[PDB]
Amino acid sequence: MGDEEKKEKKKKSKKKSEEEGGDAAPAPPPPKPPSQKRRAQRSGSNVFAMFTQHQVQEFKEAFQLIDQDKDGFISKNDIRATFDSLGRLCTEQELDSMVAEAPGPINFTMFLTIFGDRIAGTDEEDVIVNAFNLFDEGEGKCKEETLKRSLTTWGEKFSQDEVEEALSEAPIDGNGLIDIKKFAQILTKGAEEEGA
Amino acid sequence: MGDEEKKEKKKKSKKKSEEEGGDAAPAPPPPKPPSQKRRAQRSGSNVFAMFTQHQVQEFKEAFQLIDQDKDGFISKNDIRATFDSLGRLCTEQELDSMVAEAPGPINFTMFLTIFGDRIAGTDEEDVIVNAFNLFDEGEGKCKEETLKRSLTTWGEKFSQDEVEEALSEAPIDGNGLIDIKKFAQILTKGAEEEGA
Amino acid sequence: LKADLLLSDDIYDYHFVSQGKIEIPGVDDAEELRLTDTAFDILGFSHEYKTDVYKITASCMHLGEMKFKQRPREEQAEADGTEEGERVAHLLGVNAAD
Repeated sequence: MGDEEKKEKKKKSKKKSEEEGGDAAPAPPPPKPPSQKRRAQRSGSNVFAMFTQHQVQEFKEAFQLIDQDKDGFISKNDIRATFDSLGRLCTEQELDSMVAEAPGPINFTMFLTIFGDRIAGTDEEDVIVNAFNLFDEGEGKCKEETLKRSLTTWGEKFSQDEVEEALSEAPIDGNGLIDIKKFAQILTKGAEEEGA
Repeated sequence: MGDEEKKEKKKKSKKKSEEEGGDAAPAPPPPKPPSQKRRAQRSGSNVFAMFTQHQVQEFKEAFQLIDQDKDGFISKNDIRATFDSLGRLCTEQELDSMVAEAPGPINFTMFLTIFGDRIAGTDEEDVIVNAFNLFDEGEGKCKEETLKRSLTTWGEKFSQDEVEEALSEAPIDGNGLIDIKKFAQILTKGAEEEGA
Repeated sequence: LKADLLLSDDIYDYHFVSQGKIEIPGVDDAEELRLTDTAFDILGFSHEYKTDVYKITASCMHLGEMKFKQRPREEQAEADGTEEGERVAHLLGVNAAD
């Protein structure tokens, strides 16, 4: 008595992180008088566009397609056949390193969780998109010359090659850039075939 | 025949108050078979469709911190371990009614019938708010001292321990008790700490 | 008998939990009937007639079979795992629905 909770929960851990990769450590709250454990909450969540809507989901639904032979557990071969369905393939050693970014069995448990934490790298849509928006003087179009003056000089200084490569693909409406559109050419819903 | 449907709806049944009286005494409860779905149906409800497009992203966005069966499940054992870290005390008197809305095989389809039951609950809004909301004649708030009168008078004469704790806890916005918010704080919109 | 006379056995049951199965201190449900079947034998009741009496008796039982506790949609009580009070009306010779 004062027991039938604490006994029963030892099942929980078996489908999830506690075998599969216990970096994310839990803490069991209750001492024998149970009304005390109410100081154990997970307080606080949302930062900004954390799981970027156009990116995150349309992947998990596609688990049935990565999972080839239908067991939940992706081998390097379940990958190997499916990249052969997309278009362009990467080699084994390339995919083997990727697999080794995870601790072992890339299954529904492992796959989702590794996806879960990785949010850092790219910048959010509004942030990139606001960069020449905040720069125009009263709303017209920003001169490709000042873009070409700043990149090469006023900050980190990119190379002759790096710059004019990234320059070329530019909707240059008459000496100015169509800023939001080239910002879309930097980031939007588009490019495939790169993982996973 | 019907036995079978209610084998199914024995796991999925479970849902809603026969062992209501956990801490407080055993009351004359609700009860049993396939007929009696229709005045288990009371007020407090709202029903949505199966496909979400990206309305409920939040389960794929939050899942990470919370899991049990990462295929896509929670089972009878989980409540006894994660809820510890999400809110209220669980006692042995109230176990199955603390777990009440959920002690069945909650697949996505029956995750919809935890969601619809956030909008049903234990006599939500329609009852829980309006209960005091219908006291006054206009934009009211419940007239505190007359509320103290009825708590000592009306039928089941209460005790002092309740009242004093209630008084230090009373959200008296200026000369009468704001019951509508002392109730509707558990939703409205605009914060992000506990509950879950 | 439990098969012919259609009886399931749920324990506490259905939709929302609670009790019983009111147990009886120190008197056994099995034996006392055999004491009385021998009593009927002494009065004179032949074998089929003892069953036909025990039949109308069980017919009053199934009219209820109000186990374990009371119902929501009515008001009423029904019987679990279905079979129900149809079972009364097979044992009479009248229609179940009425």
